[PDB]
Amino acid sequence: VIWMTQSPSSLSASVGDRVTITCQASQDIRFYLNWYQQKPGKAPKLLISDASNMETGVPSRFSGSGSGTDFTFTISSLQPEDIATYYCQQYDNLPFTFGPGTKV
Amino acid sequence: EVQLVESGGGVVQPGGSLRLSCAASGFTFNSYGMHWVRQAPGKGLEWVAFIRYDGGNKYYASVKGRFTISRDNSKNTLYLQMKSLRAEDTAVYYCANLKDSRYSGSYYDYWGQGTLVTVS
Amino acid sequence: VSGNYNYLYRLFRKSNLKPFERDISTEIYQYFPLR
Repeated sequence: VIWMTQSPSSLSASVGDRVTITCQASQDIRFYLNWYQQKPGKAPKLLISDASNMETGVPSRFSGSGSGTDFTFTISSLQPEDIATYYCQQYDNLPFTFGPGTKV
Repeated sequence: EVQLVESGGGVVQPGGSLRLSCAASGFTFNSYGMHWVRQAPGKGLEWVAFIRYDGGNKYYASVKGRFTISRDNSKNTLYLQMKSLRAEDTAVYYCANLKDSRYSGSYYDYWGQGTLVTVS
Repeated sequence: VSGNYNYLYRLFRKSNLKPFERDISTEIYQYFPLR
């Protein structure tokens, strides 16, 4: 079992600010990390796959990078539509796990 | 359009059992593996179980020994049989097809709406 | 004489290996897996 953690657990930012979320794996996961965004009352939406690949339809303001145990998710410029809980998920091995979730 | 529809939720007593189902349409259900994920009020996303496309190999999370995952590819339906339910199992249960380059090979990410299960 | 620390082995893992399987993961064991 791989344990996942995220930091900060919650952050305060305004529109136009740069937002960064750190995901850390208790185990080396190379580039097998997914990033999800969840709005209240809705199922999670995938934004980034394989650590740094953007999903089709995802705004260019979203990005991410990293490998091994330390991964970063970034919003180059926070929009009013970007208020959600962000999760990282590893699929290097089973069982799959999600992080605690970061509140933006 | 691609849809995943959960049903079979409701309220049960501790020690009881409940069978959930997810009807799939709009995609080649029988070529993909499937996952169950649950989320309790106030908490994050918790992975529960995974089954391969052929209904052969099965994997489980906290639920191993109590929950069983199965599927019927002739009906495009995914099932989760939960026995010996506890208060801690209160959650919204989702069926999903998670993008996975290592095991299932899915190139697309799909989620249902979720069904609420209460144990009390 | 000072000790050769270049060679490492795995001490911790959540499961046993399958025939001719290789694992170079750094998973923390519920510990740093290599010594």
